[PDB]
Amino acid sequence: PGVVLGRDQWLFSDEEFKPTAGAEQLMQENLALIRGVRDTLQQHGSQLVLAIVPAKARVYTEYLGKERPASLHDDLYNQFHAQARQANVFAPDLMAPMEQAKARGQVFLRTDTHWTPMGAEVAAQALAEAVSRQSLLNGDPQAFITEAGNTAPYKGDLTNFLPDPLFSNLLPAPDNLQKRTTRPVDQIPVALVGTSYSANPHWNFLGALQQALRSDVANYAEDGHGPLLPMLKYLQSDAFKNAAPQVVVWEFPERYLPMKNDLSSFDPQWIAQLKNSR
Repeated sequence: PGVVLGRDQWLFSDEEFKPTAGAEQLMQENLALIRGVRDTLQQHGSQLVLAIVPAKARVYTEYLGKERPASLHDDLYNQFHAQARQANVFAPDLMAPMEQAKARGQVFLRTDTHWTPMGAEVAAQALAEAVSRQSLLNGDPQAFITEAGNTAPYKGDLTNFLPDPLFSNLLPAPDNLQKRTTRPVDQIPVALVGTSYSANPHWNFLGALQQALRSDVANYAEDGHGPLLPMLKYLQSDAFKNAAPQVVVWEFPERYLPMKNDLSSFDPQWIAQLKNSR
């Protein structure tokens, strides 16, 4: 796990660049698992809304440096969407609105892998439009208010992969980060599953979803295990088994599709069920 230098003191995850051995079969395998998850949710009466997060390197190509991503990454976002469609998985396009939103300010942090709070809010709004368009939610709307607090420097997660403290003067300038918190005006109908994009309060993706959906949302995202393991954990949970939500939003950044997931802790019989759900 490493970092790639861009222009103007931008940093990227090399996971958005590196080739992966056996990437084709890994993508196949992950898609079969995603499809099995979709079918499992549907069988419990939950609608899956897959949220494919585009790579920072795809959204900010203008800050690419000398190194460019390998060919695997050229059309990964598009192929993920195409395969999700083949699998009858509902996956609203997040790339077009995030790209539109670059004119307003940064939709990703310069020195960090993650979307900015504004970037996450754009994604939440796109997802909420799609949810409304498909009538996936019923129930009385609940109103939420998001308040913007102070802005302060933020050291990005990628800076720690840089080479050594004798060279601290070479580190890129910290990002700036605006605090944003969401509160209600005053069984949960929506569950959120995903990665640090969803688990980390700094990006306020949960709050942005609550506000955009006009619905309470429960967070089952986790930091540091990729997008699949927290979803499998959720499916095995008492929360899901005893109170399946109307909608599950599954945040799944594109770079994880051709990456291996450690399934060693799961029953192979259950893994088999997921892959063979059709």
